[PDB]
Amino acid sequence: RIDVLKGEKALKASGLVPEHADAFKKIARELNTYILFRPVNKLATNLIKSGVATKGLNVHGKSSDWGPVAGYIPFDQDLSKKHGQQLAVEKGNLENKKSITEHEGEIGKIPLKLDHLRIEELKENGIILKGKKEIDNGKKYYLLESNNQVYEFRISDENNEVQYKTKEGKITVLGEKFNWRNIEVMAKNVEGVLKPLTADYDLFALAPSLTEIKKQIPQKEWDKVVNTPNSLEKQKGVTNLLIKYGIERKPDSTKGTLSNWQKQMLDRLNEAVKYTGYTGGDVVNHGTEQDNEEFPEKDNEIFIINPEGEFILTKNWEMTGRFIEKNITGKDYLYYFNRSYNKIAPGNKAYIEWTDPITKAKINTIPTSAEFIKNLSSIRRSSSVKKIAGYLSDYYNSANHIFSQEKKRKISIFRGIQAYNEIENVLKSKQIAPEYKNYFQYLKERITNQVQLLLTHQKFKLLYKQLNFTENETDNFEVFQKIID
Amino acid sequence: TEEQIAEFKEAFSLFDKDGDGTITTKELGTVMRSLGQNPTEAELQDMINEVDADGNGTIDFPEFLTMMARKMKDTDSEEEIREAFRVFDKDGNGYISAAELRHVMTNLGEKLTDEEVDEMIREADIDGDGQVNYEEFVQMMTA
Ligand SMILES: [Ca+2]
Ligand SMILES: [Ca+2]
Repeated sequence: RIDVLKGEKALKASGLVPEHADAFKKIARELNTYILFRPVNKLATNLIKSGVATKGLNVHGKSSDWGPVAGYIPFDQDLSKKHGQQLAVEKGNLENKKSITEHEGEIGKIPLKLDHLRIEELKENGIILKGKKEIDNGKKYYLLESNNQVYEFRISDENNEVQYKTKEGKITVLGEKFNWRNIEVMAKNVEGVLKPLTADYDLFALAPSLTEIKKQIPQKEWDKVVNTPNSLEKQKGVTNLLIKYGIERKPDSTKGTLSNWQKQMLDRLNEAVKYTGYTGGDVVNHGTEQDNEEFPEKDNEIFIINPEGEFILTKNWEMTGRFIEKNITGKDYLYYFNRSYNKIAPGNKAYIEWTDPITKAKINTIPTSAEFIKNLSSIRRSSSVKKIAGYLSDYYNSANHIFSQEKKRKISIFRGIQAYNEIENVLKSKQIAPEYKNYFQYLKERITNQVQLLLTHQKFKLLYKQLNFTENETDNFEVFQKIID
Repeated sequence: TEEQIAEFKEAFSLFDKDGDGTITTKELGTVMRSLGQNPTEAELQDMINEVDADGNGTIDFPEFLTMMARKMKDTDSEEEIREAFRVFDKDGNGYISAAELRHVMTNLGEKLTDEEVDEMIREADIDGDGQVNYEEFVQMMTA
């Protein structure tokens, strides 16, 4: 058992519009695929529902979660949820700045207008309170209070335009000060007019059942494979079909990197909400978070919709990983996790961890020749036997599929000790690179486990005595054969 | 990537009895293989003739680097392969077992017999552990 929210409570924490999530229950069930979302600004929900246009990848400024501009994407990112974080505000502002120019005509900015209703939705949420009146240069304004201490807001009586100014004695994160001025929000073009943007729905992941992916493969490309005499070329050809129609992803103009089944899922999803009434257009605008490799975010709570149409919400990352382990990557569904995980993402230097089964095994499996070299490459940052890089290429020789398992284990337990020998006398030389020395004491450890593993499969230090390293050929391999007996 | 190049240039120092990083086409195949590639004798020839029309047969880094600077275009799919392995490995032990292979198969429409299954495992298996680790899955998919 694992502590996760369900139904109503979970939907509540998700941020999605209720009607919308229901429409999503449908698609989950139909396509038998798990739909996982990323947190949605809770102050964005009513805006989304009222049909405010959401935002694409062409807009990276964050949305606000406080003040009169809650829910929208403020031009001035110090009014956003990243308020106070000088470095973030800056990348935010640079992002908006770019959006306004690198897409001139498509994305712009306009004054915030809080209608009579939003003011009250905000009054409810206890975000802002409509204050006392005030007049300036012949115009009527009503203050808007907030527990914010850097800024002060007021709204216009005529056009309902909200403005803001810094407070006496206070300084912006960017160390500024100014007097009265409209609050601008990121807008998009829609039939020649500028319409305000709000958060969108970001898919964290999508996990479709293998069967569901099959329907993506052409019933002819498959038969051709399935119908191959040689199995060794059968598997590969099947795996390549899986890669091609389910795994592989490609960069798209505005939907970022996604596969084709994802593009359809995307379309389906937007269709679903359009049918309920959402008139803002698309509510999902791009691929999933598992393909966001440069700047990978990491949320505490993911909102899940399983093929049953049941709402789940993980409480924390570790939990998110267990839910995916026990109901997805473990129950016949297609899943791939972000390639940046377990590494230092290049963009934001993020270091998000995830459970990788290939690594847990690494300890007992000896390395391929490339891994050996590639590990001398990257190892060659903090800074002449090629026999080992050959032996390792020998251990994993495809021309083994013509021998019996017994034969296989034999020759491999040998080819191993072989490289375990070369590595041995290399460490017997000079400790050239103090820590290069570790990589080998390590390989040696791996080589040891692998071998001592292949032996127990049939019948280490022990047998590592009655063997040759002298001169050379099919003389050592000889004494060996007998030792096993 | 700096490593992309770092790796190639890394292997170059393992088999040159020249010292000037100018190996022959005799070892060109020796390098391309110890570096995870299995070229055919025909390919090692038609290539080392166009680019290396020098008339010496000695290949250095700039030459070798530029050659590899082509192959690693579509083959780099390693990523998808590694992701594929993980799809099969339903229990996350790091190895692909026959049972698991059965699942991926029976779900993709190809109903298989426990006979044929254990047959596929033994095909791809290379050290006879009765299972397929990523390294093997890689050969079986590249090789
Ligand atoms: Ca397994
Ligand atoms: Ca094996």
